[PDB]
Amino acid sequence: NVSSLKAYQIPVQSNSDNGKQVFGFPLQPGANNVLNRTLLGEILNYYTHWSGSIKLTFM
Amino acid sequence: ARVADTISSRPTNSESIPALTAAETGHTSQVVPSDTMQTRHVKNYHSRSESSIENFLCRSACVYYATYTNNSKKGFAEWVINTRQVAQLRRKLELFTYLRFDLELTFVITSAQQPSTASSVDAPVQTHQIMYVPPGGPVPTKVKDYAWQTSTNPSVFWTEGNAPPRMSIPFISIGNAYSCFYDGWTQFSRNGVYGINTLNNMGTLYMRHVNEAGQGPIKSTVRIYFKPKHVKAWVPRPPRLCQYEKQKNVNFSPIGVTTSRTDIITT
Amino acid sequence: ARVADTISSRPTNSESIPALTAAETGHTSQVVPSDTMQTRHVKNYHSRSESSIENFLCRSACVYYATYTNNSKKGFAEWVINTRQVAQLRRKLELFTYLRFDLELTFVITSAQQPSTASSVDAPVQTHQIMYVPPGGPVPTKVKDYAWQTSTNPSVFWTEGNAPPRMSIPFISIGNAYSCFYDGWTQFSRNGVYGINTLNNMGTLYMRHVNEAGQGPIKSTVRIYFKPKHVKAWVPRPPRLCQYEKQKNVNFSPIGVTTSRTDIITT
Amino acid sequence: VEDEYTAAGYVTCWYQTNIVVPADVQSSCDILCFVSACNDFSVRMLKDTPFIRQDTFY
Amino acid sequence: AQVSTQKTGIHYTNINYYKDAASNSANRQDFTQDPGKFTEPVKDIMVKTMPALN
Amino acid sequence: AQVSTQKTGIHYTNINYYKDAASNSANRQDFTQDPGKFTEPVKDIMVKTMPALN
Amino acid sequence: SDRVRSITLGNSTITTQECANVVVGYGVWPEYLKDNEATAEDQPTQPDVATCRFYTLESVQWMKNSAGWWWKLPDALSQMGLFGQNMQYHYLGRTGYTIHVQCNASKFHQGCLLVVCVPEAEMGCSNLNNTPEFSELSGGDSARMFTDTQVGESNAKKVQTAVWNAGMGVGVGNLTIFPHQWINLRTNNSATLVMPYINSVPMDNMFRHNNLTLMIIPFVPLNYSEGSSPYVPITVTIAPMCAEYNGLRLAS
Amino acid sequence: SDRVRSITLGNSTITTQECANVVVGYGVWPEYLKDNEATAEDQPTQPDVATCRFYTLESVQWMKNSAGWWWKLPDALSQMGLFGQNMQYHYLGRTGYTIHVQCNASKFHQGCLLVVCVPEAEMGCSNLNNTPEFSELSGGDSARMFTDTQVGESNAKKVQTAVWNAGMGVGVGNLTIFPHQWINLRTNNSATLVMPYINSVPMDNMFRHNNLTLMIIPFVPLNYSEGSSPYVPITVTIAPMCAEYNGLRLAS
Ligand SMILES: CCCCCCCCCCCCCCCC(=O)O
Ligand SMILES: CCCCCCCCCCCCCCCC(=O)O
Repeated sequence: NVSSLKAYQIPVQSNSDNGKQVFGFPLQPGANNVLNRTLLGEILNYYTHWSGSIKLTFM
Repeated sequence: ARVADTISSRPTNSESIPALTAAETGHTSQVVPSDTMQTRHVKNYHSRSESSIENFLCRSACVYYATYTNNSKKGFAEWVINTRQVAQLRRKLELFTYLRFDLELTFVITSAQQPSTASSVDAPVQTHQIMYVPPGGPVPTKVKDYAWQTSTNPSVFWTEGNAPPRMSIPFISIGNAYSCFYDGWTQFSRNGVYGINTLNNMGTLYMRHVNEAGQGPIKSTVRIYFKPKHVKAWVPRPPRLCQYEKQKNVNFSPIGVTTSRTDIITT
Repeated sequence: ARVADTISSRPTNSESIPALTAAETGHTSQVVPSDTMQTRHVKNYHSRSESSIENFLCRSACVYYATYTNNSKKGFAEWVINTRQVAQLRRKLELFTYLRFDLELTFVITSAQQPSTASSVDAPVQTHQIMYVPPGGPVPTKVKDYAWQTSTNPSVFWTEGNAPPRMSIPFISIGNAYSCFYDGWTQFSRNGVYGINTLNNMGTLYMRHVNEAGQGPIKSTVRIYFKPKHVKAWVPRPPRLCQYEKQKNVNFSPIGVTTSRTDIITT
Repeated sequence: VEDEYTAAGYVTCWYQTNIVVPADVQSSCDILCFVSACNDFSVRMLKDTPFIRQDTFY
Repeated sequence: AQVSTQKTGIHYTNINYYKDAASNSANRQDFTQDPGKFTEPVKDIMVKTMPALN
Repeated sequence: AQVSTQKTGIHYTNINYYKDAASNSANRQDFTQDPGKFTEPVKDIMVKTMPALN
Repeated sequence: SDRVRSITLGNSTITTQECANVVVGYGVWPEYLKDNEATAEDQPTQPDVATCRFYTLESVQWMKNSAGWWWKLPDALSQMGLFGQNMQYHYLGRTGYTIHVQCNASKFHQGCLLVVCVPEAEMGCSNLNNTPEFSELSGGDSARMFTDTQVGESNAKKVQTAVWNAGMGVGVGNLTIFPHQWINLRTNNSATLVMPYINSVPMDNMFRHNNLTLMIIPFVPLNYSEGSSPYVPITVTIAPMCAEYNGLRLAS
Repeated sequence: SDRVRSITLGNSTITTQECANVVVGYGVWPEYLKDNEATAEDQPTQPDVATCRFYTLESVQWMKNSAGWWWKLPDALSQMGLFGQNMQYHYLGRTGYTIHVQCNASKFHQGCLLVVCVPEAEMGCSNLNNTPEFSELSGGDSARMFTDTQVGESNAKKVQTAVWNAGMGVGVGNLTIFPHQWINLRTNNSATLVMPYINSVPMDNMFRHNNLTLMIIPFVPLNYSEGSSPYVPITVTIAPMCAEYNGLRLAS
């Protein structure tokens, strides 16, 4: 899905059970390949140290 | 430039909804983490001083290097001034659309001995000349030329074994800012050259040995370093994903947005 | 910082016992010699200025030296920055547990001529480049590499025959002090690396010739010198008895506490 | 850079209840994700990026 | 001679020697922030505790 | 310009030239002593002339 | 009379009739974290009566050919009450300590003990290439003991436990630069040390890092005559002081 | 717009876009014990961020032939985090609660639920001589369900789980005298009840006594048409409020 617009979409269905996982990734804003290439993760790759909070918005 | 500090908070049960928003408005939410959970009071002493535009861009970066040989017919070097032949400074300057700065120029000159055939080769100290020709002036065609008289073109002389030469350049432009991107043509008929090559007119830089070829050839190499001072910047831009291919245009080969993993739940 | 002076005293016959104490309390006795015998008044002008932490540690000490050859495929040098490969600075810094200082860096570069085979060998002045890569950046793989563009990594250039290069480094750390000793692991499962190697992440230092191999090989050697400024120190420590064996850990071979004599009454 | 001494943790997402849908409506939906920084974020120790290459001059 | 404040975590002196303003040193101490023109470029202001759409 | 006292057994002048406080010279004249936190780290104070245990 | 103390912490009390003074760290008493030094920005948990109380470890026998014992301090209390349950559910934490070592014998016995507390006591291995594994470096409220001999190089992952080098390559007589007391059976019966929080960071994880080490070394060996009691125990009692935690998660 | 809430407790948050009001007990908000009502005379423990937070139980499926479910309230949280660890080491304790039942469906479904909270809901047995044993009266955060039939007398120790008698011998329509809300799928999406501490003594042991019971009874059954989603879950989330404990001892 990396050579597509499907990399940005998170699939959601109607299940027959309860308590399933949707996604999951480790919080590494400059080394993990999920948050690596975003607008926040490109400024961090010019520096070495970072500190502060991080917002995550879901639509 | 201190950052904001944390405010203590209490358990709530109310009508106010900080966590619920609408991202469809094109408006980034202004929530702090003291609205979604219970926090303590923390005084932050951190500063944002190292991320300024004056601190991010004011470092020396190599832009070109050229060679020229002593014992050679027409042995001298030329370079048309641009900032698009290197990959590291081109990606830093193209985070913005319009820039305006002064310049600082530094040259690093070396030398090397070529395999001559004579015995008892011993050469004196070498002297170099670096000339700048603004667009429209006369250009040198050889080493022993009248165009090196430098009556009004600025030049510099340097003897090997000292500190490197350095000078300052002001904001030389015809517009109100430098332009990293140009979406248009140079002709009114919309033919021919399309892109940033229609705005690039900065001059040419010439290099030569002032000494004579005594008894053995010598090959020199100059290196040029740019350093922007007094920087202003406008209209930020996404960083480049693909690799650069040419100098005049922005042609690329398509590539994926990230690297892959084996599952969506893989940590 | 003058020392205390001597107070005159008289013969006593009383209930007060300065000489009798109890060392079981973990408390060092505060007796002066004017309590156990008859003294005269002596004004001391001695000072404790030369034993301060600012005077004991602020001297230049060699930490490493590396070599690199001109006429060689991939001839350049690298070094991962630490203070544990020499025996004299390691014993001075490990009298404390936590330290906090600025730094001063000095390089001493020499050269030597290698046994070439050509006749009339005569080389110009040599220029060297020393590059610093913080952890995470791109590293050079050879001499003619794109990674030496030094767009944002700090580097220095130097021509042979001048004063040695020097620069300052602030207190770069993630914690609140440097740690000479770490009693723990890097994994939460308590496996793998144990010791001070879990806290060492300072970068790598690269060295190369900027000139070209003209007609004869040249072998250079750089030497690195550390000098701490603006020093604070906490929690002193006993000095090391045994000899150091490795760099990553504190492994030793056991040895006696002193050297021996032939009797307990031998003077 | 990746470092086990300064790890930060994990972010997950689970179903609390189900996705209940009417008739003549498609069951499969999608979710987009965004990321940004708060007003206490800061950086330090500027270096080079590992996201660009070069072999020869352009 | 300008006397400035010398960033710490004490003063220094600075004199200009040349006739052109392009010959001076870098600024390096102009800390100014305006993040609102990129993060909230909307017409009507939005309070955080109120809902976005009424 | 700072005028200090020049250790003897007379003054001198010092000006700072750079913008960062890590570029200054060494301190070398901060003489401060507190030996009591290592030599007498006890709870109740102990007078020298009195016995240690009563 | 300076010879009596009484320490009260929670629902527990220590009483002593024969004692030296109380040694307080580096002159600093334990205290909670301030608003100027904090970095973790959520609210900490302070139980303060369920954790700050006296926990007693096991007892060791002082023999005649006895060399010493040691304990790693935020590890012996890892299964003790509600102190060891808050360590499993949280990620950070900071604690000060109060240690009370106690040993009694008659007026017909002799011997001397040194009770020190060493911050960041990193130890060495018997094989010169490796580092010691976890099972030899610490135990769950059980003493690891020194020995008067030298461990051979034929073993792979074992601690070098020669007493005169103190496990760290230094002289054992110079261990009195750390906060310490002595137990002299002629005059003393116990030793009490109060230690604050010492680290280079304001909080730390208590399962990957031991920041204190308590050593008990007999300098003068135990001696008695025929007919006296041959069994002499040593008991250690540790109380946490001003403990707080951050970062709730699963149980680890 | 009264339709939105936001509840914040510790490091957890609930957000709701379709809600009724919040029912507060008998008009009383939870609070700590005063000095006039106390009887146990040692200092209590108040962790207050490690225990007072939202814990989520399991989920149950609302079927068409569904009768009801119940939970005993200081028993489902007996293995949840640091709340269930303080109950094992202490002898006394008092707690208030915040319950949030949540169930979503479309505009094409129907049904109604009653969510009450019954103090001292003593239940009966199917055999008229015995009393029900512990395994049928409660479970560890798992629902015990009613049934539309009558349990026979041939069983020995089982609860009489006829829905119209509500397990207690009373009328099921009169359960609205207790603090309650409704979930109507036409208009509602959740229900929130805040309960204070109700007992005849100021503190009590939390392992021999369940003083609250949460029942969810479908009065109008779930109905939909062909093509709509057949799986509809129900989820319960409970948060302790102003909890304190007394009487430290061994782990039980
Ligand atoms: C010896 C004197 C040498 C003088 C050198 C002057 C060089 C002019 C510098 C032009 C700056 C180019 C900036 C980028 C142009 C653009 O992006 O369009
Ligand atoms: C050309 C510029 C070179 C820059 C060199 C920067 C070197 C960083 C110095 C790190 C100090 C190391 C102090 C000891 C670390 C420790 O003991 O854990």
